[PDB]
Amino acid sequence: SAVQQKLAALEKSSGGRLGVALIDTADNTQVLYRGDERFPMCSTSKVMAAAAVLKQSETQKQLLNQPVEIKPADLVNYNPIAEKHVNGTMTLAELSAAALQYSDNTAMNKLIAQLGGPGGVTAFARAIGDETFRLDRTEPTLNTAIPGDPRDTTTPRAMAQTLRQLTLGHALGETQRAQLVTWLKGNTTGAASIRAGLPTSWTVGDKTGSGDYGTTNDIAVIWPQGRAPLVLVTYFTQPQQNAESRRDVLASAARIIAEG
Repeated sequence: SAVQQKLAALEKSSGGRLGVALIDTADNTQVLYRGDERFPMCSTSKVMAAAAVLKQSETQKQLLNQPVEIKPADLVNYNPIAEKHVNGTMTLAELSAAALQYSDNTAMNKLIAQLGGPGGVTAFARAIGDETFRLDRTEPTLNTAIPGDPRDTTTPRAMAQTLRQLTLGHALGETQRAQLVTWLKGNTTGAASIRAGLPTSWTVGDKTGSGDYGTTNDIAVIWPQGRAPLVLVTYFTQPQQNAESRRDVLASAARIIAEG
């Protein structure tokens, strides 16, 4: 198709490996580019951890208000929100918001702990029909993004279908789904990624991810004005370990998609 030729050209110009999956919820049509190749998820995996905790709260009604200690030993490499509460507590709701909206890595590790380890996050993926997602490590080592390493990867197709189910589908209860959507819409880290390639009137909820090998990711739910919502996943990784992030590639991918 025309969009796939432009995405291929974008990829060639970038020097990296680009993975795109679009789901248009109007006709359930999909646009895929390397849609079945594995990419390192990096912080886009935080959506699955937050959703898993939301799923637990459908039975444990007060779970999101449960205070969790933040100790100095819990801090890892990037803890913008958790740093503000060292030797204090944060609720699981506050930790989920911090993980999603600020990409706080300590918050992610507390969510993983609440689920019983990375295997508990992966379990939730399997329970909602995602046989592709795998979380193997905690923060920050899950971001190593080593070429060919299957750990902590998913495919664009699988992540797009799963993000659809979590936010626009009914994999979560009604209150939980709305909470996830609210969190994603309040993301603070996405302005230069998918959002930058889309018309300013469209409302976006997204989760970015970045890692070694210049890995630059964004997954988004998009509500166009007077049009069925879209789900767009853009994964990008590069051959050099210390390569710089390329959020512009995600913005350009989104712009190419939005042209259709």
